[PDB]
This record gives sequence, structure tokens and C-alpha cells, in this order.
Amino acid sequence: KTVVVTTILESPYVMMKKNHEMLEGNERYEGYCVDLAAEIAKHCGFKYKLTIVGDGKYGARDADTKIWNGMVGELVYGKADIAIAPLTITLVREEVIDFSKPFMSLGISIMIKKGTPIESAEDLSKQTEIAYGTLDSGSTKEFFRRSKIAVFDKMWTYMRSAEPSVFVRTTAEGVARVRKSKGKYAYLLESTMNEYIEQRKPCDTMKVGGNLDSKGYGIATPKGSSLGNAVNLAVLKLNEQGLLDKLKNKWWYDKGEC
Amino acid sequence: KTVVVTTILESPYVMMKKNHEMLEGNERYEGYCVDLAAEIAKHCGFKYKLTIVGDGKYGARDADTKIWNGMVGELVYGKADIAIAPLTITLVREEVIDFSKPFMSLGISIMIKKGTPIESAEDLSKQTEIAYGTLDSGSTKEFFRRSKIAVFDKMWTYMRSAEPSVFVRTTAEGVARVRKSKGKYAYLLESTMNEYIEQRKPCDTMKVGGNLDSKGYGIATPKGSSLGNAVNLAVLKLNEQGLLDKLKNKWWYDKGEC
Ligand SMILES: [Zn+2]
Ligand SMILES: [Zn+2]
Ligand SMILES: [Zn+2]
Repeated sequence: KTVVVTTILESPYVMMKKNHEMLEGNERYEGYCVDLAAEIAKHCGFKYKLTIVGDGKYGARDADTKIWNGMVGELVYGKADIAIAPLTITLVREEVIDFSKPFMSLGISIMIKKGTPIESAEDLSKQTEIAYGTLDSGSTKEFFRRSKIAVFDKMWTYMRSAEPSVFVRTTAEGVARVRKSKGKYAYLLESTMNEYIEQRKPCDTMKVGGNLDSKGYGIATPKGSSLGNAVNLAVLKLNEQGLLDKLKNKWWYDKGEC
Repeated sequence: KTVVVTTILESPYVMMKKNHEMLEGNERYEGYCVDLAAEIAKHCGFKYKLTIVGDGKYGARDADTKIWNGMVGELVYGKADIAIAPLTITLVREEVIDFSKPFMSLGISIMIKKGTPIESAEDLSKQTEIAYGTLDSGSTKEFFRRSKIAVFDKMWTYMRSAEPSVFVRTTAEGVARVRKSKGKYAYLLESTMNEYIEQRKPCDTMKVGGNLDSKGYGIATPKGSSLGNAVNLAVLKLNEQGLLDKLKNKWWYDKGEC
């Protein structure tokens, strides 16, 4: 049967082609994950259908109702057979779904509007003129919520109680907030996304400091899935052949605008 | 039952303490992996015994007998229950043993004396005045042997027929060869080790250029191991607590002598 792939509209991973209205099925999309999905499918030997997650979220469990949302939820409840997106491998998720070895290594980072007098997470924590937040319903927000590290705990204490909210629904919203903040808002997002945006016009943002942590993205399948083993081996084969590095160069720098 | 842990003497992962002669069992050793093993055994609640792999190798398969050597072999043939060391996650290994999600991210790098006229892998493949090689029976040598990239392929053709042999049995021998070669020898090793040595006196070596690839080290268990699942979650939990970063700081720079 055709494999249902859940993914998310997050540039440069998955995007609508300029003339998608003229196209059909998988041909409507382009991007790093679109390219990766085609390769994984070929090496594993399956036909697939790309679908954008309904609620546009990555995946988090709701305490009380205990219902998983986002791409994780589509896998948990059987709405999708595999997730190919910039989905962070975390303990809570690994407890309900399977992840292949990582296809991309990254870490949480700081995005500022050029000129902002901030160079580290410690800098953000010791001041208050500049506000900062993260994406909502994701691994980045969870990192700070659960952190027992002094600096990060101090950062979370502030963010969770900040008003108006410093959190955003999508990466694009966070980037826009930084650009129009006149330097009064710094955004906390994963390094890969930070690096991508720094190469996009109007070239007014920049990544500062070292990553706050280290983790990776993995292809996810429902627990006990028949595709798990093959997909994992495919990811390892493709990394060792250099495809993964080739794809990042293609979507990040080959198309750099700065 | 006490869990048999196979490991390898490789600074700063596993080393004999200064006063090892008056110590017994696991107390004779110290290092990053020694600390990691203790952490894992505590969260999974099991007793263990650290053992140094008999042949001192990481793990490669004999093309003729098809027999696995090193730590991988000890797991494959049931001589050990788990391997906790800087063992690289690779396709060929993943096919015969299980790996937890990575506990450390790294890549192949270039080590030069200091003052050596080399700044990249390309530079090495352009001349013949400077010899270069890699460790044996490992993931690094296999990287060059199978590479399809023009530069890495040009390098392997040289290393495969080089006379004398540019390959070493241990990282220690490679480093020693760079130091006593007047800069006429360059060593190819994983970034983690490179960075560690660069901070060790006589402080006469340095890492140059970016990593050639991106991979990770993982805790290995035989296939069908009752410890596999739990250990994998243990690694994720530890990374999220910051323990893994804490440990690298401790053994890499806190003890730095440059
Ligand atoms: Zn392919
Ligand atoms: Zn602990
Ligand atoms: Zn043989």
C-alpha cells in the first residue's frame, strides 16, 4: 500500500512550489525533506504520499487529556505511516514512536537582529530590555521548561511569565518578530533554521554564541512499524554516501541570498 | 547477573588511573566512558564489570572469514553484553549489532604538527611531500576506502599503496607519528580525539579545516538484547540533563594543559 508521509510546511524542508496549483500530488512540494523522502522511498522500495500535518505542529502531549498532537500524534493514532521532517529526537517522543538514527545534527541557538548587544544565553538572562522566546509546542520550549541549569532555568522563569507572550506558533512568526523588533526581541531556535535564515534577504539577522545543546532530527515511524528497520539503514547508507551533506548544501548555501 | 562491559583504552574515554596498581575491578579506570558507564548502570539499575577488549580494536569484519574482531566481535559472539566506548555508528555494524542514539556527535578531521602547510583535505591530495594515514580496523579507514568524492578517493589511492604503511594500530601511535615527523606526516582522526590532543602538551599539534563528515558514537548491544531499549532511553535522558556536555567539559578542557 502507498505509505502516508506526514510532514510540515517549514522552509527549507518542505515548501509549496511557486506553481503548485498547476501540479498534483507529491510534485506540489519541494525542499530538503521532499528530496530526502524520495530517496528513502527508493531505497526502501515503497510508494508514498506526502501530506502536511493538519494542526501544523511538531508534536507534544497535553497533560490531562493525554492526547498527542502534531506529526507525533498522526503516527501515534495511525493517521500517517512515517514522518519525514525536522523532528527532534527526544526521550518523551521516543517513548511513543520510533526514530531512525539522526539525519541531521543541531542544537538550540540564538537569533538576533544585527546590532543587538547580545552574544550568549547568559547575556539574555542577565538583562531585561531585550525580550526573547521560542516556538510553541516543540522540543525547544520543553528544553527550557525542564532545564535544571542555572542560566536556562532563569531564562524559562522569565519566558513562561512574560506578557504579552514571547512564544510563537511558527518559525516564520518568530523571525518576523525579530526583524520588526528594532533589536528588542531575540529568538531561540534550532541552529539549522538559524543558519538558513541568516542567508535569506534582507540579511538582517544573525546567529550568535555557541549552541545551547546537542541533538538531532530523525525519521519517525509508529512503534512496531514494518518500515522502521529499513528506514534506519537507509538513513545510515545515505549519510555515508554524502547525500545528506549534499542536500544541506543545496537548500542552505547553494541558494544563499546574502 | 553482572553485565559484562567491553571497552577500549583510549584517552580520555578510558584510561588506567595513576595509582591503578593498588586498585581493583572498575576502580582501576577513569575517563569519559567510565563515568558514562556508571551513569547508565545507575539509571538502569544493574551491576557491571569493565573489561578491555582483547585485541584492542574497535571492530571490522574479515573479508575472507567473515569474522568480526574488536568490541563489535565481542558483542556478536556473546563475549560481552554491552560496549561503552567511542564506537562509531555505521551501516555495516548496525547490521549485526544494536546502537543507542548517539551520545556524542563528531566527524573525521585533520591533525597536523604545527606550522605544517596544510589547511584542508584538498591540500593533502594536492601534494606528496606530506604523508597521511588513519587508524586501522575502524570507521575512518572504511570512510576513505568507500568514498566516491574525488578528493577522498584521490587520498585513498595514495594511502592504500603508500610505502611504508601510513596506517596505525592505535590513535596514540598516529599522534606520536605526527609529532616526530617534522611536519611530514598528517593524521586523519575523529574530531573529538583531535580536539582532546590539541589541548595536551607539548601542545605541538592542531586541528585544521572543517570535519569531512558527520557521524556519532553510540552504546552498542547485541541484537535481541534485553538491555538495548532501556540503554537507548538512558542515553537520551542523560543528554537532556546536560550530563553528556558536563562530562566532555570535564575530560576535554578542564584537564587541558595548553
Ligand atoms: Zn539514492
Ligand atoms: Zn544520573
Ligand atoms: Zn583474514
